[PDB]
Amino acid sequence: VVESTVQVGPYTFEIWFDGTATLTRYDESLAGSTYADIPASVTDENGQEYPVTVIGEKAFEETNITGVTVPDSVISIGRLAFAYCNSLSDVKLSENLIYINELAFASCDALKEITIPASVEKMDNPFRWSNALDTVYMEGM
Amino acid sequence: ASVVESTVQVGPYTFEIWFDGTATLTRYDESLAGSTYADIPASVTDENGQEYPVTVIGEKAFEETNITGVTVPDSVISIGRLAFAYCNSLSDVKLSENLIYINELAFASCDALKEITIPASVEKMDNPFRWSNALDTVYMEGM
Amino acid sequence: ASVVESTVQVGPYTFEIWFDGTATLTRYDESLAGSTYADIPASVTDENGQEYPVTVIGEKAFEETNITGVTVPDSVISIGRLAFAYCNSLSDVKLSENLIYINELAFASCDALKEITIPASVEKMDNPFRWSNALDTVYMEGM
Amino acid sequence: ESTVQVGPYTFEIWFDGTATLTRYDESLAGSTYADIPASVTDENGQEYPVTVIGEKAFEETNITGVTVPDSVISIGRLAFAYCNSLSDVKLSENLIYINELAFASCDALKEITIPASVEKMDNPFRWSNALDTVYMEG
Ligand SMILES: [Mg+2]
Ligand SMILES: [Mg+2]
Ligand SMILES: [Mg+2]
Repeated sequence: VVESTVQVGPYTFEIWFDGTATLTRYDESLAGSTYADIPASVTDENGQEYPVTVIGEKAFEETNITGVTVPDSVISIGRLAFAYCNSLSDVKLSENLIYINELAFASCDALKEITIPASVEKMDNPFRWSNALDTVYMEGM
Repeated sequence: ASVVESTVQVGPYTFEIWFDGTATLTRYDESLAGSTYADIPASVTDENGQEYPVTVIGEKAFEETNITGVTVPDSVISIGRLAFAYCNSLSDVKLSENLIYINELAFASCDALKEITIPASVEKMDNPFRWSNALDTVYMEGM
Repeated sequence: ASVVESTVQVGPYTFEIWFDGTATLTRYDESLAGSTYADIPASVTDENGQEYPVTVIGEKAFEETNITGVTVPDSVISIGRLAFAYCNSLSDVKLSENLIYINELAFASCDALKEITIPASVEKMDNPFRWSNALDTVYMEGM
Repeated sequence: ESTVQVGPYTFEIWFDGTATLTRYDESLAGSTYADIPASVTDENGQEYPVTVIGEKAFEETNITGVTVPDSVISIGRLAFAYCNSLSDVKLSENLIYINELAFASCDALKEITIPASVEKMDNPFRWSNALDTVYMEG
């Protein structure tokens, strides 16, 4: 169950009963740049800190981002999280990511390269994401 | 970077042994196989009894064959271009730790292939699953 | 270039009426439907009783719905972006005989769609079937 | 006798009086433009319409453009597969069937026009990573 919704600049987060946060929406009209440096934590109205463990379903859908850092607090990237981000060319994934859900980078056709962290256990076939993604690299543990 | 020293036939498998001391699986001949499961040998012996590791699955080695399953042994470092392409009955692929490279379209248009597990040793993949309809999910082996 | 005159609800269907005298189907609400077959009306009546043709299936109108089949009536000229995307039970699509354009990803990631018949009137399609990997064959009436 | 060579083109001639283009040999071609002949003649001067582009006929060749003449009824499986420089395909007009992966990995192909005669084809969006739009001629 959602405990509260917190807005941090262009980011909307939902805080759950289990003490984790999901990044539910990126609002490009509120962003200071096209590089999304996603925070690893979010603080509620009472000063309690929660880790950002999930990039929610369609959170960045159809946004103008050119680059993104997914912090090491994130365990899962949701379905269509970065779908139709037509200018997205630089994706930094971090060691602790376990799951990359279906079509997480659907039609990110400016994405030419991606490196998968050693921690990833299950992902959607990454070659479905971008028409320009010829090769996928895997980080060694 | 090398030259073929000898060609060896082991049942349905053709191997080329290179002067660098490694062997490439160049062809799978269906008509000589005992079953549709390809249990690829990790090594091949030449006419003088010398043993060589099978380090590469050659380009198109299993192209359009009737295989239902395959074990790629721990001796293999790379899987060549279209090595298992258009294998419409292939549903079970065992990759082993030591594989580094999966070349372009290596498992292309394999319509019965629904999943694959990638070993922790794999460093690079050139779109090996293009046109393989049911290949949604990729699992990754931990170290 | 037009403006929305009014919005009309007809069972599970939401329509926008434009000043050019046409209607766009903007949303399909699963919870208001009597069945999983979407028999889209060819016309819609506004609050003053005026009938208008349904000429467009709007962007994402049926996105992620439970529909198993759809009839796109002969009044429809264009199917919008992602109009039927992610409809994983959709297997039967009857398209409009006046359909001219099928916009980008209109039938994307529809994993149960195995075939489609394209009407002779269609002039242009912007990759409508991306990620619908069971969609092998496309039929046309021909000569 | 049942095989005819016309420059870079090999044709197999059938009992039913039709011909299949079985192979394109780029080392024998005068250019990278494959203007496929609509007919082929045997040693006795009998003319055979070219009705089929055979399976893998142009596989991995250097062609930059192709005209498939109005005599062709079917394009075979992987006929133009891995033709990495192919950017212009003219289909004519009598074509009925386009078999599986006829233009597989023809990733320099940005648009294609499908003739009104085509009745059944492999999804053309599978062929090229650069093919955003398919046009249908009336
Ligand atoms: Mg197939
Ligand atoms: Mg790994
Ligand atoms: Mg799917």
